Amino acid sequence: MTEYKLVVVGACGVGKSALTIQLIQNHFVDEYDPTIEDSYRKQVVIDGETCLLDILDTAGQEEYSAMRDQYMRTGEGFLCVFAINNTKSFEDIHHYREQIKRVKDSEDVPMVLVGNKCDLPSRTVDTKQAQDLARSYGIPFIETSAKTRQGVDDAFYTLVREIRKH
Ligand SMILES: Nc1nc2c(ncn2[C@@H]2O[C@H](COP(=O)(O)OP(=O)(O)O)[C@@H](O)[C@H]2O)c(=O)[nH]1
Ligand SMILES: *CCC(=O)Nc1ncc2c(n1)CCN(Cc1ccccc1)C2
Ligand SMILES: *CCC(=O)Nc1ncc2c(n1)CCN(Cc1ccccc1)C2
Ligand SMILES: [Mg+2]
Repeated sequence: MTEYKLVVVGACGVGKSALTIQLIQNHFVDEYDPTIEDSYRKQVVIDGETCLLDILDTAGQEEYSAMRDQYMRTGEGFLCVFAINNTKSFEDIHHYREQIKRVKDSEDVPMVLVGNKCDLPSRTVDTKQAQDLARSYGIPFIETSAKTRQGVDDAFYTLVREIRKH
């Protein structure tokens, strides 16, 4: 069956691990070692087609450039994650997008902009600002909460749809 290699990227603390564990195991984790970079496989049905999701949960810049270039080359689609209560994490998105584009040597890479922690009242990044950034990239924007599950399946399935559309 078709396998989609998905990579979750974004600043430390945005909720990459929490989103991944919520997608895979259907539980919210209050803590997951921020330094651990692991991959997980799940069989799912997306738009009536049974497929394998192979998801790499990235740890960040504190590892060999050869490791980061390897997963950016192998990865078919990227979840670019920021937290809605962290403007610095939103400002960082363009850095992740740029690095993926360089490695893949392509102006058209399947990606989804994800604004996580949408359950938190203290928003510092508006939906409008995020939608404008995603529109300029020609990619979807989805707000998620790894805590409540809101938008979690939608964000990963939208990225699979972008790969199928590619
Ligand atoms: N309220 C809330 N907390 C979250 C959410 N996602 C992650 N967290 C918390 O934010 C912290 C960092 O999340 P983590 O998955 O480790 O981020 P990572 O460094 O991107 O992997 C942890 O304490 C998580 O429980 C979310 O959607 N809502
Ligand atoms: C907040 C995110 C964070 O601190 N991430 C993080 N910190 C330290 C490390 C890593 N991520 C990734 C793994 N390295 C160890 C390593 C492994 C192989 C090659 C070089 C470095 C530490
Ligand atoms: C994860 C994001 C999330 O929980 N969003 C969200 N939760 C509850 C509400 C809304 N979004 C929007 C609509 N209402 C609140 C509201 C906002 C503006 C005007 C009227 C009502 C519930
Ligand atoms: Mg993590």
